[PDB]
Amino acid sequence: RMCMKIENDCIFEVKLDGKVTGYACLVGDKVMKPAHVKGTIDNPDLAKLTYKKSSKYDLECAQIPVHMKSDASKYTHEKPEGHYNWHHGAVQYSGGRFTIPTGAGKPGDSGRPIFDNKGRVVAIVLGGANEGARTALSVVTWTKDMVTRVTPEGTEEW
Amino acid sequence: RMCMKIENDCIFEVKLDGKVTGYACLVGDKVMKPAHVKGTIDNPDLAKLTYKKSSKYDLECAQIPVHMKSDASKYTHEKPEGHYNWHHGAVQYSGGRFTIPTGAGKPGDSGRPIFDNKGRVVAIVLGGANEGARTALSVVTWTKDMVTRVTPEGTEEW
Amino acid sequence: AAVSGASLMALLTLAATCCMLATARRKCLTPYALTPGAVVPLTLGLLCCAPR
Repeated sequence: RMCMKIENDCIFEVKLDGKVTGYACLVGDKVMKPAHVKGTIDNPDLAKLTYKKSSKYDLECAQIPVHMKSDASKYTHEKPEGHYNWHHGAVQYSGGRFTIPTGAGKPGDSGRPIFDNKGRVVAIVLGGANEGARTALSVVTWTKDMVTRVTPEGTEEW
Repeated sequence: RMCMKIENDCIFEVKLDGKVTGYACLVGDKVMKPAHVKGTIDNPDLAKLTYKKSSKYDLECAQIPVHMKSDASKYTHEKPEGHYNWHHGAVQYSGGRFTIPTGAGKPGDSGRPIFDNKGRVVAIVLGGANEGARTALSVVTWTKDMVTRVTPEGTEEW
Repeated sequence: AAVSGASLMALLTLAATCCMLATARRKCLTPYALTPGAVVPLTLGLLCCAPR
């Protein structure tokens, strides 16, 4: 349950054609969205913003309104080896790869945060590989200074 | 005791003229097969691969299929002095020399992993020498960065 | 005759350079392809035209 506060304070929906295409989140002072997720943000306070882009990191960011910084989630750059909490289950971080039981992550479903044992967001999940019983996440995650993208080959871009 | 749970699906058997000749193991994202182990893998998903073999390390490796990574064994570069696990008996490690009770080694049988006390593949056995009662193995160990084939004098490729 | 001979020596020496550089590439990069967790240092990957 412990992350259900940070989940609800961070997550925003991205929806189109009558269905949720994916999600956005308030991370630090950034609104995060995957660039492949098509649609509009549920909140006018975010939908009116103008965003940076990257086709390489597959990421969009904008500076969030000053009031929304009260709700925005605390982040971390650390990735100890082990497992991490997520909306559908516990993400394992085996050997530096985020991985999940197959069938947990759904089509769409991307842009969700992944949380550490302290509720800090550590990664954003894109699609994921059809890695047998243990689907592997395509993930965006940051160091002290730089964003990075991890992309297991055979990813299907859910 | 427990490592056979992992060995049963890291290993695939290599078969020639209708009989076993040795093994291949899924280690990380790569399948490890000795080059002296002639024949083909009993699994078409591995037999279809192209292997970047080398005569220096008596080894052939290929990037394993998208799904098979589900069941591939965790590796480590950690080689602490101590006790290690293997199919026919317990390995002892001594200053770099893996060693085994003589007669536990058998013709073929190359390509089995050695597991550490955490269930991680430390290296792949290739054979051993007639070091009296305590045969010493010519296992191909690996460092953080590089395979470092080990071979004692008097090896036979059992 | 002389031109065919010399141009064959030219092609053979070019092929020998190609085979020696290909052998150097194969000798250098193969350990990083064998080792299970490894990846080439990116500078060496640019130098040797690594396939990633």
